[PDB]
Amino acid sequence: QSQGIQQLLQAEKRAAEKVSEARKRKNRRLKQAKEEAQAEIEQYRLQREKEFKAKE
Amino acid sequence: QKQIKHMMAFIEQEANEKAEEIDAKAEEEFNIEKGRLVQTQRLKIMEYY
Amino acid sequence: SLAEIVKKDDFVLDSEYLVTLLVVVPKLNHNDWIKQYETLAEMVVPRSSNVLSED
Repeated sequence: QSQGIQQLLQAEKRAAEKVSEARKRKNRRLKQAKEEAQAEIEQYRLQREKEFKAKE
Repeated sequence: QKQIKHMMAFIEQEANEKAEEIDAKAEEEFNIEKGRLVQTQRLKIMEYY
Repeated sequence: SLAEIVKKDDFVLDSEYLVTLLVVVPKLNHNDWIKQYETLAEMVVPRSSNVLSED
């Protein structure tokens, strides 16, 4: 077995973990896109609300 | 012997690059996602008023 | 058939980047394959041979 094989298997474990971090970062940041969109769409809603109140 | 360090560093560097690609592709999708969401909701708000 | 010769424990398996493989070599060329083990191709795992049968 010569032990270096076990170190390479640990480098596979770390390799999988590294790409898994990027998958986890993606899965978390997907909801930031919705939270940022929810902030923007309210501005248009408020603008049209104020414009409608001005017409009234 | 020395070569096992290189053999690890090689697959580790492939993992570094693969993670960095997924990290890039994530931001690229979020710019498309906001583009789908914000314009559709703005148009629904405009159609309501 | 190798089914009485080898078991799972004799191989690197269930991996992304390493594989264990089997080679048959003439008994007279045993030391020549030992000389070549470290050198015959790139990215071979150093100093990790194991004879599983002889004929």
